[PDB]
Amino acid sequence: CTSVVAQDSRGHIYHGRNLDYPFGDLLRKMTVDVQFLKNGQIAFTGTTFIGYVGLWTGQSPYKFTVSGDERADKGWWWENMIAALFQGHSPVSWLIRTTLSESEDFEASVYKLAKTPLIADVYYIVGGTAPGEGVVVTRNRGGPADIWPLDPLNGAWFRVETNYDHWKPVPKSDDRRTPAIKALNATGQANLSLEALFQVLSVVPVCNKITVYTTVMSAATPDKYMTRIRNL
Amino acid sequence: SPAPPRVNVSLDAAPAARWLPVLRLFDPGLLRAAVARIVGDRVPKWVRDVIGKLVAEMESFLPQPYTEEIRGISDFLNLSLADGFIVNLAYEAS
Ligand SMILES: *[C@@H]1O[C@H](CO)[C@@H](O)[C@H](O)[C@H]1NC(C)=O
Ligand SMILES: *[C@@H]1O[C@H](CO)[C@@H](O)[C@H](O)[C@H]1NC(C)=O
Ligand SMILES: *[C@@H]1O[C@H](CO)[C@@H](O)[C@H](O)[C@H]1NC(C)=O
Ligand SMILES: [Cl-]
Ligand SMILES: [Cl-]
Ligand SMILES: [Cl-]
Ligand SMILES: [Cl-]
Ligand SMILES: [Cl-]
Ligand SMILES: [Cl-]
Repeated sequence: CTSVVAQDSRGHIYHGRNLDYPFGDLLRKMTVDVQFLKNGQIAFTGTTFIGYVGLWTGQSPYKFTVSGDERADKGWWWENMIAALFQGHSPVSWLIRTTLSESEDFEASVYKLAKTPLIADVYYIVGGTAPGEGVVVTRNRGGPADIWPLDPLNGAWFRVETNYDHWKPVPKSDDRRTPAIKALNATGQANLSLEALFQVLSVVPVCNKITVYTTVMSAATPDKYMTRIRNL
Repeated sequence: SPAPPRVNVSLDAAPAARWLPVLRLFDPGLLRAAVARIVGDRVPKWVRDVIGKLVAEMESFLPQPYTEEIRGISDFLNLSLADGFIVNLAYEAS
């Protein structure tokens, strides 16, 4: 997976993500953009698969956008897992959807995604509606290992997250980080937009054989939420 | 690159029944067979039977509304509650 949260020269936040998963031959046919309605209004929007209740990509209009990437954890037993469910722990995709349903604003959603205990490790990428509102939350089962924020005034106008910790080098066999940085580097902060970010997420190998769908979004312009099925 | 279908899901409707308009999009019969086969081959039968009992007995104590929603998906697709629960937890199972 590849998630990107970035800021243009005006202070607008952009959020994009690629979902790579095997069995994609089947999933691509099952990808839907779901608008969850509550009290006669669109509470939030998410991209999921038919039969799957959690969200790995979602949007709270004019509040925040969230996407989740996979992180490798310690070996977990199915018995320990059910215990974690009853102990009170949450699946990583169910916390994303809960946050989209409950959290009032960007900072409150980052707090929920960082502190809530989880069954497995994950990366939470969150984007907001105001300058500098972008973070990569590296999660353990217990809590936050790190919180990597946007730093545009120091030249860090984008954060890239794949499936490895951002402070360690990626495997030479699966290096989709540097090509995503090269493409964002080449695009430039001033030329950043949803469509320019979609182009970045169409670069190979950021988009590869197992990529299922691409999403670009911005909580401040919730009508521009768009998903594309890849390799279909 | 085409866009996925865009469908509404009402959180004002019962959890077990709010996903049905979405389930009728893809071929449900093909989805049941695809889920039942892939879960059947990777998970032995005795584990699935136990998973079913736990989820059904402790439905009140597992997270909501997700569990009651998985109950309604599996009932519409004629899947075992264990089958619907394992696919929804496929990430953690890895
Ligand atoms: C991206 O651009 C910066 C220049 O601001 C440079 O220091 C960095 O090495 C570049 N990274 C890649 C992967 O090209
Ligand atoms: C979804 O709801 C909106 C208003 O909430 C409505 O305009 C639209 O037609 C609905 N779409 C579907 C596919 O039900
Ligand atoms: C599921 O079984 C019900 C009867 O309980 C039947 O009406 C329905 O057509 C079946 N659907 C599938 C996808 O098997
Ligand atoms: Cl704590
Ligand atoms: Cl851990
Ligand atoms: Cl990475
Ligand atoms: Cl690593
Ligand atoms: Cl735009
Ligand atoms: Cl509810």
